[PDB]
Amino acid sequence: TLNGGITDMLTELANFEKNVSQAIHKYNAYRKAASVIAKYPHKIKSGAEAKKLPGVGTKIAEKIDEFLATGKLRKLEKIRQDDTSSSINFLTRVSGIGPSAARKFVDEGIKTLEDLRKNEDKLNHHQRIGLKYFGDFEKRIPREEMLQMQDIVLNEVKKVDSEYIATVCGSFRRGAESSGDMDVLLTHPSFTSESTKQPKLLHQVVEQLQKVHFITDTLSKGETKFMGVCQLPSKNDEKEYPHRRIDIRLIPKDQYYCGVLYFTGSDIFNKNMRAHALEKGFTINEYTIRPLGVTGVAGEPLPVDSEKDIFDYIQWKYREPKDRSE
DNA sequence: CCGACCGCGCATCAGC
DNA sequence: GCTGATGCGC
DNA sequence: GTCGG
Ligand SMILES: Nc1nc2c(ncn2[C@H]2C[C@H](O)[C@@H](COP(=O)(O)OP(=O)(O)[C@H](F)P(=O)(O)O)O2)c(=O)[nH]1
Ligand SMILES: [Cl-]
Ligand SMILES: [Cl-]
Ligand SMILES: [Cl-]
Ligand SMILES: [Cl-]
Ligand SMILES: [Cl-]
Ligand SMILES: [Mg+2]
Ligand code: NA
Ligand code: NA
Ligand code: NA
Repeated sequence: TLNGGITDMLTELANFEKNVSQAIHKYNAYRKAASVIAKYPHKIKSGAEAKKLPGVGTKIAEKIDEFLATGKLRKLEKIRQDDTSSSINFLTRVSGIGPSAARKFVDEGIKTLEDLRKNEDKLNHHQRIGLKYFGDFEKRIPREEMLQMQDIVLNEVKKVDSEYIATVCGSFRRGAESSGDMDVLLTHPSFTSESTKQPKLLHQVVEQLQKVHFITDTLSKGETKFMGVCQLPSKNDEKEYPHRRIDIRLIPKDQYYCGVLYFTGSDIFNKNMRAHALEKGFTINEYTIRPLGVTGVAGEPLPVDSEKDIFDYIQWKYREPKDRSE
């Protein structure tokens, strides 16, 4: 937070471009800038100093001067004053409601928490659950609770089949003292890039977790990706914990490393690394790293036996999880 | 300039 | 039913 | 909104 004022401003701007303007590239532009600046080990003294960093162009440079000078940005002040932008921004905070749905709702006169509640009829399943736990999903999860959640998940998975391997990724794997949710990578020997010898692999796990009342709701669920809600069990007479978002990703056992690299993130770190890969002539997804041919087409998967091998391919020194928080 | 900006699973819809 | 595009999210 | 060729 050495330059918290600036990164917050930029993040607010990114959110604006994304939710209201629906200008995803501008959104990422602001995010990257915010990211490179949050990483800057100095208290920025001017937009010019900031422009030296890659990702900070002329536009952001001027805004940083305005911010440093007056402690604010007129562009944002006006944005906050605009009722439609504010309503749209607010609705996009409900899981399941994106820029389009948000603007649509606002067009229908549905602009507040109260409006959503008296209009469940107009929401799809995901949006419905997102509204239900609106407040809870806003809360952070202390690492202490992430540790309790981890323990339940690994043990419950073990009970279903001893060969399952569940790895908690996301900010948790990066050493964060608090996480926005829980991310679980799952593998089983019977499921490889080569074949699927057992059906319902992800289902059995989800099922077991619902059985012990850890998983409470489902936002979306497929053969390899579960997106839902969970809650730690509370003791007698004590207030129950907030409900939490949980994502479970089943990846081919032989593609673990690409999978854990992907799920560990951060999201921006992934974007930068994938972008660098391309420049180096490779393409990286959660399953493999493949070279790009002369035609610019993905070739066959390259051999990977550790997260480091992926880093070596694109000529990047290895970065531990804790240093990938961009 | 000007195009590139990561890559993909699930839910939903239109069009057949 | 299917396929493909879109929205949304990670 | 920013960057590289
Ligand atoms: N390539 C790519 N990868 C993405 C993207 N979004 C999320 N990811 C990856 C990396 C996250 O760590 C991981 C989990 O997604 P996440 O949204 O839970 O992020 P996270 O790192 O856990 C956050 F810090 P928190 O949840 O604690 O607030 O999913 C994306 O847009 N592109
Ligand atoms: Cl854009
Ligand atoms: Cl401001
Ligand atoms: Cl791998
Ligand atoms: Cl692949
Ligand atoms: Cl680490
Ligand atoms: Mg997470
Ligand atoms: Na710059
Ligand atoms: Na949302
Ligand atoms: Na998540």
